[PDB]
Amino acid sequence: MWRYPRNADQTFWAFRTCQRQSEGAKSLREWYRWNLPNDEDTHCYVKCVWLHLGLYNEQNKSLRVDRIMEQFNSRSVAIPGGINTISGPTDGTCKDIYDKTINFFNNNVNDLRTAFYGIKKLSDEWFTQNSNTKPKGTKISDFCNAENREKGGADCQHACSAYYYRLVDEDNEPIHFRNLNILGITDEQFASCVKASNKQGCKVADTMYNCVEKHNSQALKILDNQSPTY
Ligand SMILES: COCCOCCOCCOc1ccc(C(C)(C)CC(C)(C)C)cc1
Repeated sequence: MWRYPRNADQTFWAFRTCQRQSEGAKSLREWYRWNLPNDEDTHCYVKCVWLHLGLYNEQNKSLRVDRIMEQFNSRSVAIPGGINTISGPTDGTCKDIYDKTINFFNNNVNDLRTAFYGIKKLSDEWFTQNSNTKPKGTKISDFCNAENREKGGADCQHACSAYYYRLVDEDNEPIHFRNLNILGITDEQFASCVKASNKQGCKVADTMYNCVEKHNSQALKILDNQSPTY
């Protein structure tokens, strides 16, 4: 189950993963400077980030406004105006989620960057002060191979790696919406790994890891190679 607020590693992972899933987009460079143009790839990039931050409720097709407000409160940022526009059900499309949130973004850019660690100084400070989280510039394998982290406190083999690959969350529950298609893992294959993982504790992590690797032996290697900055 997802934890709130989101930390600077968790927000960074959401931005970077969604950028990789749209890496051929015309507007990629604009996203890097916190500009979100009105085009289809940007619409779906925005939906992806809301989802990967844990702030899109797939059951009711609505933003988790309670958790968005919690992010601001926990970061000591004033709640912005225009929350009504971002609230309520969408029709599920990227276009609708973009249209509901673009003015909220445009009208609060720097407060949003503060709340979601989108400023280099604030992110750097979080990472320096949270040394038990994988640092920027360090591979998942190298970080998780240290301090016996892969044991997960117990007898596991991939407890840390499965978390940083976002196969499981902090509760060792599978992340159901993870998209590994470009790595050669279809939605059906990933779903089968989720289903295979009544397991308990870090054994969920190990089962996810071993199942993904069985489907494609390079998929997790590619994530590890991408992992210094995701
Ligand atoms: C090389 O590293 C570049 C990393 O860039 C990370 C920053 O990402 C660019 C900004 O993209 C977004 C994506 C979504 C959003 C939304 C609209 C979802 C708002 C948010 C993040 C405050 C919830 C805002 C900016």
